[PDB]
Amino acid sequence: AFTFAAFCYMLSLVLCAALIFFAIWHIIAFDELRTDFVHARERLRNIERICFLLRKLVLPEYSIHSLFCIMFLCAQEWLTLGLNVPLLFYHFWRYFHCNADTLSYCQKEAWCKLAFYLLSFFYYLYCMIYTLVS
Amino acid sequence: AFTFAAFCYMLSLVLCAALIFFAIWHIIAFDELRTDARERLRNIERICFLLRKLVLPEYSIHSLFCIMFLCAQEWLTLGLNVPLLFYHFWRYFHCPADTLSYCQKEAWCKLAFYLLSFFYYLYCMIYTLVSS
Amino acid sequence: AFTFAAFCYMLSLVLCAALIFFAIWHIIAFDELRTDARERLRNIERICFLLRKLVLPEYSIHSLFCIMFLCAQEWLTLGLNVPLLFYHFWRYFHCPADTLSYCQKEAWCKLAFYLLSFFYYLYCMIYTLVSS
Amino acid sequence: AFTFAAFCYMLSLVLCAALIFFAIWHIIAFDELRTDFVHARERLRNIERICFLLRKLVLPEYSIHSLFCIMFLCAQEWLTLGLNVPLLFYHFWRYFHCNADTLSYCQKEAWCKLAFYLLSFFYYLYCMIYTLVS
Amino acid sequence: TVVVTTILESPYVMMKKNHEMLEGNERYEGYCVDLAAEIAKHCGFKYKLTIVGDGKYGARDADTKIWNGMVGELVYGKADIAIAPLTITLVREEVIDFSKPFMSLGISIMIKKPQKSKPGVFSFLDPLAYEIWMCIVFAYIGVSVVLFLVSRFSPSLSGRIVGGVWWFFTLIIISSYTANLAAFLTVERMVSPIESAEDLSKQTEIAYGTLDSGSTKEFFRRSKIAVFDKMWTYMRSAEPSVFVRTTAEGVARVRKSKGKYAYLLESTMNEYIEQRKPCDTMKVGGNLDSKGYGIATPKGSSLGNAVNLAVLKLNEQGLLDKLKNKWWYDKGECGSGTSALSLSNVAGVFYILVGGLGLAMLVALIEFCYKSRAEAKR
Amino acid sequence: TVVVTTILESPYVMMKKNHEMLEGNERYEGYCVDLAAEIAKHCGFKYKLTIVGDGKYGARDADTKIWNGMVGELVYGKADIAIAPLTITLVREEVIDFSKPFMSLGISIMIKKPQKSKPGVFSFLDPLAYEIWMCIVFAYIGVSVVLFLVSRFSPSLSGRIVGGVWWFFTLIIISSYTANLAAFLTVERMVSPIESAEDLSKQTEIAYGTLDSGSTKEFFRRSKIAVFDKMWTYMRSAEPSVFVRTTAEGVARVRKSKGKYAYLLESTMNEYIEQRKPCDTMKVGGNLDSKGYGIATPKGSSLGNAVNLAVLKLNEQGLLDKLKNKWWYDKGECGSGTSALSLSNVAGVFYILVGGLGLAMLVALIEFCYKSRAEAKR
Amino acid sequence: TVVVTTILESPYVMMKKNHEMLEGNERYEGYCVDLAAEIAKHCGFKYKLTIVGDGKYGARDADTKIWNGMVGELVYGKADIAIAPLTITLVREEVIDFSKPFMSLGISIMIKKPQKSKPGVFSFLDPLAYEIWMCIVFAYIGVSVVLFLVSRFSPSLSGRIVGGVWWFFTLIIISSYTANLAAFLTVERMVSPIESAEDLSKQTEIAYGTLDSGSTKEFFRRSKIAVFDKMWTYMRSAEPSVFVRTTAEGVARVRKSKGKYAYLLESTMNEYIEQRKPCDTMKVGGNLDSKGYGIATPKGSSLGNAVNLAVLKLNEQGLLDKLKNKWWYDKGECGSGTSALSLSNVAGVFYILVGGLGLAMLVALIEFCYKSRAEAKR
Amino acid sequence: TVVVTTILESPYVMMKKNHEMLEGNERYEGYCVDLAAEIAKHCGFKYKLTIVGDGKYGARDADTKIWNGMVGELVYGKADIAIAPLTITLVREEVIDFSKPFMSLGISIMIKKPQKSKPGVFSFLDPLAYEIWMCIVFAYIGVSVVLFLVSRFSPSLSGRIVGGVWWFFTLIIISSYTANLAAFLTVERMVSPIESAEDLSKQTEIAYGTLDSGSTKEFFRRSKIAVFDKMWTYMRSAEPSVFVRTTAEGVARVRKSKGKYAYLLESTMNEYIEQRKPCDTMKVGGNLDSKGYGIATPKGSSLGNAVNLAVLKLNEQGLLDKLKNKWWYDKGECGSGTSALSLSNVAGVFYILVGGLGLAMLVALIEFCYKSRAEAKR
Repeated sequence: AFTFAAFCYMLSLVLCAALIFFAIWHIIAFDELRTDFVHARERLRNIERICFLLRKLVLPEYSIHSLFCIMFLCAQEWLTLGLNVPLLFYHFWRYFHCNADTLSYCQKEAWCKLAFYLLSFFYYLYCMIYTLVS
Repeated sequence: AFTFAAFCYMLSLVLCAALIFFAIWHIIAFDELRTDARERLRNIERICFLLRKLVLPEYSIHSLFCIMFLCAQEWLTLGLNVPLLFYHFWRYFHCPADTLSYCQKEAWCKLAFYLLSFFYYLYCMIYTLVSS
Repeated sequence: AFTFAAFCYMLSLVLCAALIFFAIWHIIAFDELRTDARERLRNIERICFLLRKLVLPEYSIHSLFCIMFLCAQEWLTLGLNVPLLFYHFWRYFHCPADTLSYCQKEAWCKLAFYLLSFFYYLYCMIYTLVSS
Repeated sequence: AFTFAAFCYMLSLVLCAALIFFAIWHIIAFDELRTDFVHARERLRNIERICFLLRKLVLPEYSIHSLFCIMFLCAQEWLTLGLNVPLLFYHFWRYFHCNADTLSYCQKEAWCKLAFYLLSFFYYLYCMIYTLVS
Repeated sequence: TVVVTTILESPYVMMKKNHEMLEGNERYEGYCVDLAAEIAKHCGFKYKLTIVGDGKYGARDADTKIWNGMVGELVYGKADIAIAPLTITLVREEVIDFSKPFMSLGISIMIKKPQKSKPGVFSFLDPLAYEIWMCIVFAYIGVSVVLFLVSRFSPSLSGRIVGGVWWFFTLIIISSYTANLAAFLTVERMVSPIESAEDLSKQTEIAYGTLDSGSTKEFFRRSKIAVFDKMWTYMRSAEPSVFVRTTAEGVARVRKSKGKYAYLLESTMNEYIEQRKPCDTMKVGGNLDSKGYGIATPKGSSLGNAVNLAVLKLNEQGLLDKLKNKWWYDKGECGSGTSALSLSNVAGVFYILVGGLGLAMLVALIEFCYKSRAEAKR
Repeated sequence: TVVVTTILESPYVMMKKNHEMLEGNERYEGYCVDLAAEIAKHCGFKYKLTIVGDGKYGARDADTKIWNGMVGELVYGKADIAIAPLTITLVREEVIDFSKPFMSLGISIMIKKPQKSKPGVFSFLDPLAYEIWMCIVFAYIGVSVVLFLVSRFSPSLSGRIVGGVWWFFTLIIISSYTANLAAFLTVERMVSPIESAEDLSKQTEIAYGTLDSGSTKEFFRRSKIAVFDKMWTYMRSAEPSVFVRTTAEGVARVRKSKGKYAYLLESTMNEYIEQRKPCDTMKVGGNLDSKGYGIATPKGSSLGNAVNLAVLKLNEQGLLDKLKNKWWYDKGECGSGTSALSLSNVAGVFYILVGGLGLAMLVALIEFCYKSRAEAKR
Repeated sequence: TVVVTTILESPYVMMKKNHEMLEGNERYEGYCVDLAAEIAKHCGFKYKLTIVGDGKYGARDADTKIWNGMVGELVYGKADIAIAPLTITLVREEVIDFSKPFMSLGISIMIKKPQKSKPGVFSFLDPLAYEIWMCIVFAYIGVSVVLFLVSRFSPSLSGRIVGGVWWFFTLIIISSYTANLAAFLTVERMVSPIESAEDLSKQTEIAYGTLDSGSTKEFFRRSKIAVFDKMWTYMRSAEPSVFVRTTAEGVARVRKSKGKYAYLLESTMNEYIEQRKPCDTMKVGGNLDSKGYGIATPKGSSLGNAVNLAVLKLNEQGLLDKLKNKWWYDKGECGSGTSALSLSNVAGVFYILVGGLGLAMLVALIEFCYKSRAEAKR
Repeated sequence: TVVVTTILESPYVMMKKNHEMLEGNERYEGYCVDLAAEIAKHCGFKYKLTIVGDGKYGARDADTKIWNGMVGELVYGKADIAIAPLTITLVREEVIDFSKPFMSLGISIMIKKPQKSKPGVFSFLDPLAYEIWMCIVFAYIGVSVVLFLVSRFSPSLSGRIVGGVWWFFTLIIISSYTANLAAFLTVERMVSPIESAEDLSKQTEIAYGTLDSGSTKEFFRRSKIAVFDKMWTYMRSAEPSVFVRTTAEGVARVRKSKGKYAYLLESTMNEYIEQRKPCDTMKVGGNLDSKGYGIATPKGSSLGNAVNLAVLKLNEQGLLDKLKNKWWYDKGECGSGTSALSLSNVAGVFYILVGGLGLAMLVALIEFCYKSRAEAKR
């Protein structure tokens, strides 16, 4: 009772762990930036550090989500993939789509994305469960 | 169906696939340099860096082609390469590097040579694969 | 003749063989520091560097001893180590680093403990090897 | 017809190759230093470079000669080893035994050592030859 | 001539293929047929290879003590001789004459030959002992620690010899594992944990039953021994009913009960089935009890001594074994007695991988939340 | 013348390319033809060839008691001599004077010529299913991703443990693949196809059959030999029937079957076939029985003592061997018809290798572009 | 009651610990003793035990035509009944009334108990000689030295090519070691020691022998069986002689030989020995022949019809099985007497591992000293 | 009675062990002995198993044409029948009567069975084809080049996939080599390049000779065929003398000439030796010629027809093959028919290592003498 989809699902939820972690961390970063919005030099250094971390935490999202999609494809699964695809659409949209005003939208963006990733974690665990015994 | 020569042909194919882009970049760099203070000095020196750098790869891959086609008993195609070996030996002896004409001439000739060797290796592999 | 516990004993032996020299160097460094301008400042700071550095190794190797003797079903020897684990937890909680007395005291006590665990592991291995 | 001594002998002559090379290079270095004995700054830089190279080319001699001896021992050979031993004695003597005056002796030292290494190369090749066929 | 009464049970009494197209002794065949043939040869006479009426070997009635079966015939004159697999008993001999056993046998066991066991989720460790695995693990971590203690405890001539010896070690380990696994996968030796009835007495995973009515059942009820008494206790206190009503019933049960049943019966029938189709059974252990099929004859007769002597003559002439090999093994169909590698054999490897992976991931997450927290707050 | 009755059996006797265009002995051609030519050249006589009507060599009918075929032709004056592959027998020796054997022979075996050496391109994946290969690939990429994440957001311990678990994983994986491949190779190596008839007696995977009825089957019967006894036991219990109709059928049914069936026939005919298209047969097992073909003649004749001499003279001069070579090998449509691993078994490896190399070069080129362009220019 | 002649053969009949201190039937003890006790308890009679002078069971002399042993004791009135392992035979059936078999048995096999599982410490070096291991070590150190020299005096190409050649070298080396180890393992795996007599008929590495003269050899002779025929052919051409003197010799010569010799004897005696020290024997091959021991009596007696009943009653009540268990297993000096790799085969690996680890730690410590001391202080 | 003349040649005519202790036909034994026994059984008479005087089969004198041997006896009345392995010839039949051949045979070949060949200095490549080795090499260097072209041609996402595919490739290569080498070392199949005489005709490395005087030598001198004529040319123009004076001489020559000699002789004697000691020979190919040993009898006799008929009776009764199996194979001694790894098997690996090592070393030396020279001078 392995099916090659159980491995993919468990790997997917493993990665979703740090996905949730980074989503919460970005939420906290946006919250502290909202609070913020030589003490000025200190705030500048802090925001530079946080923005550096953010820009460093961009490629992994793309990478692991594309991995999710490609592994779901290579496993002949066709009910979860279709749910991860819209996120890939949004990702590729972000390039030619996209501080004091931008955070207003980034907040809800990160919130909805965290909700999506949590729901996906639960769904992947359920799939692995009712697929690992048959 | 394989005969061990299709492998050498595939390898030379993947290598010439990079050689052609190498020579195209050479030609475009020469076109951009044809413009002939600090901006131009940098735009010239930073590119002469890459030029003077990417010299050993040609020698290496060409000697590799020669050695392979020699060990594969493929003689009909080695003679199509030994003249380039002589050219590269002469270049190592004396190479000018007034100079834009000679450089663009040799670049264009080598680009055409590599593009033709591409099709040559391709047809040779195709003929060797179905020679059963 | 081997029983997989002689291996853990040999490993703990080779590790305590380094621990004893570690503690001897600690003691000699404290003796040299007992001297208590730039010369002395350097002779003190360059050694406090090594001191503050070589701290994680003790924790690591001790937790390793614990894990091994736990997985080898060797309980009689684990109880001889868990008190040092509690000591190291208390040190991580609060450690003073007036201070020479406490430091030399703990150094001497740990050195004696390791030298005794040496003979303990040695005799245990000897007894386990010929228990056939 | 291998005996485990043919491998040792061929490895030994391989290493003796660069041994001869470094001996000749040291001879050339001593010769140019003798010739020598801001132009002064240039000569100082050159002699610093050459002495740095020398000091870098000390441990390999010890290493490979000790390897010769130990491999001759481990091969139950007892006619060549006894010939490499005196060189090891001299090596260990060099520590508690040892510019304008020192070169006078270093010259003959390197010369005799090169002669010894060349003779040893020939002898090792002869041994490998008349031992590889029997 | 003579009245030869027997019963239809293979490979003793078998009807020839063209039995309807034949009328005579040529109809029948098997072991006891050739036996009676050689017996008449020894003595010399005519015999009619008849059959029993009720299709029963022999027994009596608790109230009317009427002998039903071949016993009733040889006792009530309906027959003169009974060449059949007639078990020898105290009661049956108290009335008639039994010749010396021509076929010694005893109760045995019948199971389904070992089939390829479950993939063994953690089977990839079977080639080696768990101790060796733990030693590999602890050696790896100890070597990593030592490497850690030649960089901070010292700025190599140490990493060189350590790397080399570790290379040697992992080399030999890889080689040993590969070789042992190849040996395991090539020959594919099969064994069951049941080499006797004592094993069945010890364990209770696989069941075992007997014909609900027969000499075997009573013997098991009787025979107050630490083992057989325990097995009777089990089969009496056990659900569902391990017993059966016939033989083929128990055989098909074992077949469909591949790895949890075993049928006890006469060793002869077991050796016979094991050679018949579908060649998916086997007998193990040895005869629990010891009985003997011998000739029978009325109390007062004239062939008693002649037959008793011919039996020994044949047993010594290497003839009974000949007929047995003929009707059991030569006639036997089971005269005879690579694959890919499924994921189930290595699933534990991927489980371990994912485990270590999530572990390293959590470690990294907490290390990050500590490092960044300290660097920002301080 | 001199009448000479024969039979149409190739290559002994046949019809010329255009026999209707010829009238006389020049019509036919074959071994026996040149044999009769040599016999005439020796004894110096002219002859006239004829064919038998019954198309049979000769035998007696249990009801008529009258020989048939060329045997009857000779006994009944219908023929002066016979030159054909007339097997020597005791019954036939009682009515004629068989000459000495001009050709010794016996029963042989025939099997399919093994040339099944067309390995798949990705045969190296057979040791274990794609179900595991995909897991392996995705595990590699996942471990790469996780090492990347770790070394990215924590510039250790997680690295050490992922390295250890990947070490364990790849260890087990390569060992398992190697072991299953070694099992396949070894098993495929220690399979001796055949060396004699006993190779068939001790096995049942490859069935073996004979003609519907002939001296072959009769020899397999009434044979003391335990080997042939067991082989006859097997063939008699054949299901489906190993016995077949005219030899062509037994030949074609093995021409189609890879190695499942074998046909037993005359060694000479087997050799003749092995040299005929599609050259997909062979003969390895030495001749089982020992018989010979001879030239017959009416008992009360005057040539037997003049024929045996010629036969022996030719057998001594090797002329008969020359004729056999001519009519089997020189006229043969088939001229004359390893352990290591061929590239054919490992092609896919190098295919995917070069594919990855080209993909990497392409990615490197596009990255070089997107970098240099966007940086120096943009 | 009643005279009872017997024989001294263990465990059937023996002398008590202190037989001289006792006078009467209490002197002896054994299976047959309790058997006679039960027979008396059944028929209700007192008896007196006696031993045979000739020490032989019974047989006729071709010159005297006079039975001997207990057989003669009974025939010649010297005895009233015999209770001993008196084999049933046709010649003996002609002079007495053998009771029914109280114990069935047959010919068996005996071999050395295999416990050779003492592997050397450095057994893992057996696949190839030290002559190659030393070369490997010195090659490793030489390659290290040369990489060091290269990266030292030329801070490439030489590095790349030495890496490639070392890759090739280590590839071939590990592959060769693994392959030879797999050969050893597999070969040692597919060796079925024995399962029957045929296992010996089809081989000659393990010799097999019997007693100098006895019913065993006679059965091996005059045996239609092809298997036993071949075995007798072999034993008759024995060089040295497989036949031996008193059983003790045939037992000891296999007790010493690892697996080179086997002894064929009575199944009962083999079982008895297997339970006796030094417990270095075993019995696996099922009984070849089928015979039985019985209680004798003078032909014209009155007990046979009163003795067969008791024998059958006891065989039905399992009392005989109980006595056999008592005198073989309960009284047995031996209570009851894998595939994976044990650490014993890989000890030297971890030994040298830890040795190298300690050496590296020592070198690191002395280097740390010679560095820090000489730098900071000197 | 009858005068049976023969000669001492095994396994036809052999003296019983106790021949001096016996006086009669019981002295002799073998094939022809039982043959004559069955012949007399068929016909019915007495016979004295005498022997020939000169110890010769039969021949004549070129000048006196006196028949020496059994021929001289059956011609000069000294004997009445010759049951011996008497070859049938034209001349011998022109004087007496030869029965149909009872033993068909022909010239054959005898060699020493294949022994473990030389270690094959470059044998570690045998598992694979040289093409695969060259492909491995060129793939390694091409991959190294590509890696070189992702560091200077670009500053990775390329080294990742390249490293992974190279890992896959080397994995499969290691596994294939290990598996094939294990298969080679486990079963150890042996084969010689001589499966016929055509091979001996082609090559000349291994020699071959014949008895300096015998039917075989003349046949080879004669028999003008492309092959046998060529072999006669060789053996006539070749040094030293390939011929011999006796049989055992050639046998011992082949034994001491293990891999460069082969003796031609009657196939019967070859099959006989191959079953005798030291079991270090073998027969290959098939009978070159075809001859037959048959009974002999004077020109005008009375047993001619009876014996000719009995011969066929036996040939059909499966009796001649029985006697042959008895006196050749059943009596045969050769009824039967892992190691470590020496350095000679892998010496080429160390040679290659040292080669590449010295090469890299010279490369480094010249690179140094160039780099330092340029840096100092410039």
